Amino acid sequence: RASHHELRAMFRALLDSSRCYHTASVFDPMSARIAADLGFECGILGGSVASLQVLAAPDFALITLSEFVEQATRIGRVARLPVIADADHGYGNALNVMRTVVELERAGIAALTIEDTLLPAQFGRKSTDLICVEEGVGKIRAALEARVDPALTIIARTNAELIDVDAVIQRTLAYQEAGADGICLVGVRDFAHLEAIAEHLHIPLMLVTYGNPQLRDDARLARLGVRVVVNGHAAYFAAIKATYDCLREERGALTASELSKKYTFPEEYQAWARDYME
Amino acid sequence: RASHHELRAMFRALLDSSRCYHTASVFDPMSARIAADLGFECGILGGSVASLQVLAAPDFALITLSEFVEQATRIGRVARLPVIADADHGYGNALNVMRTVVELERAGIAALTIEDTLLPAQFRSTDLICVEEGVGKIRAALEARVDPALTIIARTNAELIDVDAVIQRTLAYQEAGADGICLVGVRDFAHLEAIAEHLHIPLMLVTYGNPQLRDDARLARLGVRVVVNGHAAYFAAIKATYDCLREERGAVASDLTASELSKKYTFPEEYQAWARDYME
Amino acid sequence: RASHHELRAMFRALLDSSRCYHTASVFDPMSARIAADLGFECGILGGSVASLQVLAAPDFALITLSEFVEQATRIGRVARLPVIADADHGYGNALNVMRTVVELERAGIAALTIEDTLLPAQFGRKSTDLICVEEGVGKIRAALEARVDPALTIIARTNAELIDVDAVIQRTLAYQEAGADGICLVGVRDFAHLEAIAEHLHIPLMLVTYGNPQLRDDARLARLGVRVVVNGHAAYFAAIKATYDCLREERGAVASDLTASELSKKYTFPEEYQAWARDYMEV
Amino acid sequence: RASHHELRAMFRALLDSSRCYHTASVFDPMSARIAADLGFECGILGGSVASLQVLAAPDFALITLSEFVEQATRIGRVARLPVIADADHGYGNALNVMRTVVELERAGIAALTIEDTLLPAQFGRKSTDLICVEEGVGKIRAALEARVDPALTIIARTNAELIDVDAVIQRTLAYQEAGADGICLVGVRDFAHLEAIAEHLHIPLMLVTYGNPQLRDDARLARLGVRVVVNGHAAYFAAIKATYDCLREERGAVASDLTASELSKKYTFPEEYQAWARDYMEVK
Ligand SMILES: O=C([O-])C(=O)[O-]
Ligand SMILES: O=C([O-])C(=O)[O-]
Ligand SMILES: O=C([O-])C(=O)[O-]
Ligand SMILES: O=C([O-])C(=O)[O-]
Ligand SMILES: [Mg+2]
Ligand SMILES: [Mg+2]
Ligand SMILES: [Mg+2]
Ligand SMILES: [Mg+2]
Repeated sequence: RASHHELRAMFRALLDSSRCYHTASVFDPMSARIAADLGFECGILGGSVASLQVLAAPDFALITLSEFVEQATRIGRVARLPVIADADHGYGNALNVMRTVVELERAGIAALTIEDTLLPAQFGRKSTDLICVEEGVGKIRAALEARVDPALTIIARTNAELIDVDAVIQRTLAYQEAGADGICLVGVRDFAHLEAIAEHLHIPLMLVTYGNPQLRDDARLARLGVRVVVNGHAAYFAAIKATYDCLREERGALTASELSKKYTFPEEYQAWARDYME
Repeated sequence: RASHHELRAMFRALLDSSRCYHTASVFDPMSARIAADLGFECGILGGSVASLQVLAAPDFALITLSEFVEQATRIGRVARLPVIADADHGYGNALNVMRTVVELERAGIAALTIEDTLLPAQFRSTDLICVEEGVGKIRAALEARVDPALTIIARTNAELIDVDAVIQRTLAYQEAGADGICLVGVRDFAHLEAIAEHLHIPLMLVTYGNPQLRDDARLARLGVRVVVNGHAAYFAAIKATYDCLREERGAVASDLTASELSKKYTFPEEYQAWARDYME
Repeated sequence: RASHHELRAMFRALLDSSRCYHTASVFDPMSARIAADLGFECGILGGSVASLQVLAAPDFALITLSEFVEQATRIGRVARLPVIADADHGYGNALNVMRTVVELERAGIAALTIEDTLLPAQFGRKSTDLICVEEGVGKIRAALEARVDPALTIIARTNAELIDVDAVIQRTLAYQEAGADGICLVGVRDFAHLEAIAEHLHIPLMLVTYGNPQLRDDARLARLGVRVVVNGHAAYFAAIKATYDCLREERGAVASDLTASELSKKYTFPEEYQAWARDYMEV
Repeated sequence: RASHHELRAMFRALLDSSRCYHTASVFDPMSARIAADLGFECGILGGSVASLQVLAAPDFALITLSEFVEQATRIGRVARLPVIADADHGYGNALNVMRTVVELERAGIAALTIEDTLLPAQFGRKSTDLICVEEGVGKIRAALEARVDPALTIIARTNAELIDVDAVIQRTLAYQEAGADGICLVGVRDFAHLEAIAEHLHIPLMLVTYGNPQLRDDARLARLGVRVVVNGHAAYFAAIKATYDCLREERGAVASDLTASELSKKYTFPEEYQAWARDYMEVK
């Protein structure tokens, strides 16, 4: 019964509240139904999980925009809670970002992130790098132009592990001024790190913590402007382990995250990158 | 490194052997990779698991042929064991059948089954199309084939119709040139034995863990090469996802089995309500 | 600028005018942009043409719902005029009909037709018959239930050619009863025929005439309640002929004397599909 | 009748002959059926034409690999002549190239081109810049590794317009050494330009000429190793103009003055895409 637009209103309501919320990992229609049934307030479609499902591949931007959108569209037919799409770098330059936004808003997603990582991996650079802030600003501005339903939330994402706090403040302030509805940060260490970045932000914050034990004080998160916390996709690795255990028993022939990692053939992709990209 | 054609050769080799093999449930790339790691000889992409994956929907012919093919294509990019696709009734009449063969063969599947169930549910029951129509769908499938190593398997339902009629159909399909026969609903080694008698092509059983059919040396002797135990591996995954999120939430979780859980999130009463409302 | 919802308001606003409208054939992004630039009020995405573009195939329900929705989706990204999708039989029973509406409404189309033709062609029966009126009413009800944006127009279509006029009036009334926003008619012979049918409908009418000279009168049509007229897909066949003639001239080959419709039919390989239908679908 | 594999052998036999062949523009199943009926030896699916068909958009790498592949798949269900796919840069880095080859091969294409253009366009940087030759070699070697059917023809494409002859010579030799099956060249000026680049190649050449009148001589081209000429995608433009002409006369509008190509460009909304590039991809 909630439409794509109504789901966007619900998400905005979470953001205007004075609490933060932990996302359920929602990657397909079954998991979306599960999350809603357990009473989760919002979910997240991760780019990493889409890449496991479509391709059994590492999180290397191998999936195409169409493939990511098919995943989102399948979730959008059944989702009764608002779903955030991790939309990587927008699948190209700022013109590709427009299309990312059109496709995902139509798929029925409640909110999406665009991040300023230089993707896909560059020739010879075994470093993960960020695009210049000027490019990043144009991508956020491009995303906001492409939006049709103004209830859609556009979250600018950056990586605070890569760069120093003063560059994170600079970029995130620039994205706020560009019109971002929220700021998403990955790589934040602890509360001192967070307070330094949160100080000059007045739009809601989204945190990708991957179960960081030094960011478990939710009351403190919320009063620093954090509304959404993402801990990762254990629920997907648990499904992979279950499938394996069942088949292994049927046959008579590693943790869950190690098992999921193994089936991405990381060594094969690592050999290709060495042989063709360095 | 094995091509789509080589996997067809490997599957034919199993059918020519003296043994019968038990499929792994293979519904996506991760599962295809797990099945091969575990040493399975062949895999099976069931229409019902595609329906849960794409739609969280019951096994009601709701997925389009393109969706079903998308699932098969994703598998074909990684599969190192031959995989059988359950292709339902071939997604329409005999001319639609030719498209399903073309689509699934290109996606890289090793064998497919075409069943004579009248799908989708007619405005009735689980009926069967006439034997003449079924023969013509099989001849059409075999025509549509390009790679001759591709195995075309003709499927019928034995649970309902009397064994004469099953003997009747399956003989006609054998006559029409099918590479093998797929049987669902066989009761026991006696019932198998009857249908098996006048057949010289490989047999495939969808038993669903039927306890009365567990002798592999004996199924083989009778001409069975492939046994499909079901899709518990898929339910395990749903349960596991549910359990992890339920723990994360601090909610207090069901006492449903992996299968009752899977069925629940298929919303079967909505679909049952719509059928009663719009198709009665 | 105009959103999928605003296009639906425009289409509703046409159906509530006292005027008749002639569709442009809108089959892809470029044709949609052409048709808007020319001032057309609405377009139609025909299933026959989707089948030409996707498959080079006759109009035999060979294309999948997904393929058809992909065509609608492409159009939806550019369309500044409202577009009607010919959704054939809803790609299955009433359960499939519901998916058909969900998919096409999400694609962005302003209106869609569900017809009561028995599809795909069934075994033995060399003619193409209609589902019983009750399966028809169940289909139409399921379509309306599946709709989310109430501004989406759901149109019930039937064939006024084979079955006698009374059987027709019966079907249309039941559809109108069932809650259809409009009726679509194929194979109306003439105004005598139309008037019989128009008489006890009060919901907007749409006509697929195929150029029928007996129905050429717009003021009259509108007074009878017709709001949309589909003349066909000549603009697609013109594209086929232009591609043929350009390549023929680059090659240095002799001219063909087939017309644009003739060339388009030829490239569907109709004889091949016929041999298969005789070989595999007749006793 | 001809399988995807059989089509590749037919393509290879063109390459092995002593003649140059002119592609038909083949962008969907009806056009593939037309080209075959007319007796064309081979066809070409242009990425530019895919962008017009899927998006009504200019050739700006806006189409996804999945969209390109769907176009190529439609064609592959009916093609009776070998079709070359213009695969742009492989839709990302060398690892994306692998997937490009996988998808188009399975689609049933006879041959594909991978170009060393830096794509998509860079924030301010320059839309026609090339990647370094080392990255180009890695992309070519990745395509060749990704190939399953050995009959598939893999062509390394470069742009001779803006870089110097010695640089084209360097890149083409290195793609030849990397094992490319052919070399495709866009932006060749004339026979002297061509002769310099052709001189140290021994694999078949493909030329994208865009009607360049300084390169019209089949015998003379074939003697330099040219096997395939792509003259452009006029046949698509003609199909657009025909649709325009038909609806406009249906409407009662005045006849258009614009050529087929002018009218096709108009409906890509070039000014809109240009304004967006200005506003979002240039320093403020
Ligand atoms: O890709 C992911 O899973 C993410 O960034 O959350
Ligand atoms: O649908 C299924 O899962 C089957 O028949 O194996
Ligand atoms: O398919 C068509 O073109 C129609 O029914 O209008
Ligand atoms: O894109 C094109 O049309 C080409 O590169 O030939
Ligand atoms: Mg991610
Ligand atoms: Mg099944
Ligand atoms: Mg139609
Ligand atoms: Mg190109």
